Amino acid sequence: PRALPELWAQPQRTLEARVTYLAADRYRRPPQNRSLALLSELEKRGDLHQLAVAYLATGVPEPSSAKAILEGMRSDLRWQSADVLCDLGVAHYVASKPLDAARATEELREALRLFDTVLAMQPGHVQALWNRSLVYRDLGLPLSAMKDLTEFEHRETDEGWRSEARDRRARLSSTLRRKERWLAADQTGADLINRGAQELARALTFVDVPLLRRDFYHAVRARTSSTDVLALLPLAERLDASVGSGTVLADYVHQVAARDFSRRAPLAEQYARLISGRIPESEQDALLQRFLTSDETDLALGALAHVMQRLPAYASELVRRTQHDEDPWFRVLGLQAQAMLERQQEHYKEALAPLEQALDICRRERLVYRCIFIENDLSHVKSWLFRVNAAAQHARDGLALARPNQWDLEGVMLQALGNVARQAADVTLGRAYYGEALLMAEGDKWSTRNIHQNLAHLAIWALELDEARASLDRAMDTGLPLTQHGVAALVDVARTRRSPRDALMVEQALAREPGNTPGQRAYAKFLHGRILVEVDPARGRMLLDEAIRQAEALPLDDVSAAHARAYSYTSLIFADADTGDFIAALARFGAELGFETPARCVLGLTADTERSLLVARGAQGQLLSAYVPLRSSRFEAASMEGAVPPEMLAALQACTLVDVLARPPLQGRSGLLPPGIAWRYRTRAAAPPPPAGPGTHLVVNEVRYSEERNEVPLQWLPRTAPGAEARFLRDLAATPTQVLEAISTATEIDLATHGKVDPDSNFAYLLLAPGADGRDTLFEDSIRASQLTGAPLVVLAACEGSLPSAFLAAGARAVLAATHPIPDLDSSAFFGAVRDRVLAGASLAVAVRDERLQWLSAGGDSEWVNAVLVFE
Repeated sequence: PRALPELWAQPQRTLEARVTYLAADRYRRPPQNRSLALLSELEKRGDLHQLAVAYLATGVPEPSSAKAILEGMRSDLRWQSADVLCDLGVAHYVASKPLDAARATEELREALRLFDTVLAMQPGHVQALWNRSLVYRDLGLPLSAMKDLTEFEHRETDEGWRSEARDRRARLSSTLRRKERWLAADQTGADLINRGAQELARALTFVDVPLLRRDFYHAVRARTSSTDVLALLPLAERLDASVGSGTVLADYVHQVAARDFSRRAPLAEQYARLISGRIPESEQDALLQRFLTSDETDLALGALAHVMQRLPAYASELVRRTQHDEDPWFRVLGLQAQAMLERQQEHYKEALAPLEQALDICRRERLVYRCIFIENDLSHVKSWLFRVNAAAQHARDGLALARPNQWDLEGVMLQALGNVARQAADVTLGRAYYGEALLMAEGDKWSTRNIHQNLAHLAIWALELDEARASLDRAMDTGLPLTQHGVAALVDVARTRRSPRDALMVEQALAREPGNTPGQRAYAKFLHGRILVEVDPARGRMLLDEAIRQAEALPLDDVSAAHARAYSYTSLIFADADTGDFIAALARFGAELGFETPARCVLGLTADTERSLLVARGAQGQLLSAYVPLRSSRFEAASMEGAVPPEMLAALQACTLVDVLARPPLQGRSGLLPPGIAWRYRTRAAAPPPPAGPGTHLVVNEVRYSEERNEVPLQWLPRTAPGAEARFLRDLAATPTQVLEAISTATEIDLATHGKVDPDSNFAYLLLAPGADGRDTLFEDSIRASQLTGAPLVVLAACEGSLPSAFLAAGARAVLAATHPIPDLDSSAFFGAVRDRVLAGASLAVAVRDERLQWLSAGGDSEWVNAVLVFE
């Protein structure tokens, strides 16, 4: 496999990146055809590495062909795995360039993941360092790119490559100029506060910096004389002119420049010392009460905004005192305080309205410092509500607002983007954003601890518990105690990598954050029990039991209480499995759902972080268990083949039907058991009683969707019950309102529509025909709220935040859903044969198993019929 002189003879390197092929990796000056015969020569001669590298690094790049060749090469041993993965990352990076930002982000993420893998299995890969610096630069993370280029010049030996890396790093180092300008602006604002109009000449050169408005607010309140407030007027006018036409900061100056300073002077200096931090925490409350009992309301607003971070009881006073403020700055501040007060009680959905109101106010009034905080809060709220798309959009908008001048706020917005990525389980981009924010937040200790806690959480998701341990140690090394986020990370990590200070640190962290709501108190009880249960079984078991009891006393809409109960049951199940008590494991499996576990023919599944449990009972009642205390990868691929050991499969092949109690997130997955075994997903103690009288079989088929939906209508030939009615909703009659009306009476429901999850809200819906309002969806919340009096057997074809769970909660006696695209109207035949079988007298699970066997034995599609799941 020789090299081709003609392919690499050009004096100019075609691409910025570096390929691993030796002849194509030699110093050629940076950028400003191939023959179908001589590429076929490389293909036939066995030199596929040069074939891919030629597809990438000469002529017009064609990253798709090189990508295909490199995926083919990944399963070969004649090539270094590091080189192949680096070239695949280069192909993804090259493919990223022509696309738009939304689509280029995915390719950049794939390239970054490949380069991270290469540098993890080869720390000194010079090509990977170069290409990862390029990828970081393309993601708007210049500091990470400079770090990579520094490591490159450490690791590179070629002179030309080192020189070009030095030039690229020098070009990238212009971000430090923005950092130093922000530092100068911050110091000028502090001097403006501390001296007034003496720093007026310098302050007027920082008007475009967003922080100058708040520093002007602080400066006006700290002046002990009327002459000083008059002297600050030019800055007020020039700040007003930079944001809009109307003057507000100059009216505030005239307002404070008339008050009797015989009473304001003792308080202006007190406010200045409070802002500067000279007031001790004990002394702060008396000064605050003195502020609130005076006629000087601006000092009260400033002090309340300064104090409410530690004492959220003053946020209510701040909200009251700026409901109708003539300054939009303080109106947005009050709306932000309202949103934070809503959040502290876990009313995140109710925290959205003041946030959007403040967003509109600050967007119209062109005040950027408050806009950045409002966008950060909106991103956090929507990420908590699992609206990752809108949260990411808000984070991007805030980052764009804060990028030119606000160095600290743009690091905050990078943290917001990392949080959005962490919610979406995006480890690579979350790590990239958080590392960039960590590089930007050097010296800061508060942001460092939060960044490291989030990095530990990201490592926990990726099952890199050593890196999570390291990042938790880094977070605690800042001298600040962890928060409940850090405590959750620690209780996930301290199980296998316990540290002598882990329990004591958890006690301190939960002492100061016990929880505002009863659900948060239950969650803190859970966390304490979870860390404690590993060391002291009796006390930790008691704490987990009482956390379960506390969570059971609150409504099911309490998110923290539900999390506390579910996680306490998970911890107790795995603590019973850890000591070898697998009877208690199944007992808890049953007890979580409210019914005693079946004595035979039952399977239970759990998987928390690095531990997996599959305990089952056979036909004779014998118990089998599959405990994996130390996992290496989370359950994925949406199909669980190989989870059940062959011994357990042999035990469960003697059962008439198997009740599978799959705890989340393992519920609703296909391929758990072979097609020869009849089984069901049991989620309730018993099914709703059958109705009396001939029912109305409802068929929703041939739905005419909207033009932009682009979905194929589905036909259905039903099998009505003896003496029943076939209530049909075809074409435009299959509206969400009519469907909701019909499903609440029908005893047999065949839904020949598509069940899709909302990409934004992550809520499953039923795609239906557009109604009068124009909506064409039936979200699962409307189904859960509805009641099904007929106890129907819902057949849910083409399903894909679970519709079967919603229908079961509504009142359906059983839901069988096909989690795969319909195989050309044979779905009707399959499900009708199943319905006839259950009408004969067989149970639902055994009937669907018999039909599965008769379907695979008749040459039918296997990928579809194996995805039909039975819920009861």
